[PDB]
Amino acid sequence: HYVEPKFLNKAFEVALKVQIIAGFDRGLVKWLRVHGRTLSTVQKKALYFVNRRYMQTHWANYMLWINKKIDALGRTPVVGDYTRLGAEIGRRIDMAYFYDFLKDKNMIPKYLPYMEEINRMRPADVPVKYM
Repeated sequence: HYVEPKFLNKAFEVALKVQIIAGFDRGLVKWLRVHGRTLSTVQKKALYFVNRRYMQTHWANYMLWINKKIDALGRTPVVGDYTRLGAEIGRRIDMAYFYDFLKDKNMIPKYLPYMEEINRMRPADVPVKYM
């Protein structure tokens, strides 16, 4: 039986998703220490979902950047290279600027069943589609 190759080794994909969501969530905890008392429980959960959805809709873009960086290492890539690239994305995107917008423009998403399903997943299992 033939094996379909993955477009990115699963250990590498996991290293990336874990670091990007941990970085996005860290910035959200810092913002919620200021604003958490003015938001309901389901609004707070919807903002953790926004983090996961932001990674999913920008995944093809991040892969363009990641591959440019990996194709340039001049040695074979190890999972630590993806852990370091993923931590860089997770740190650099200043998501608090987007949380301020959603709160101030009253656009936090209404919390829906699908959002809770995404939120309950391990960062490692959040589904991404390739480009």
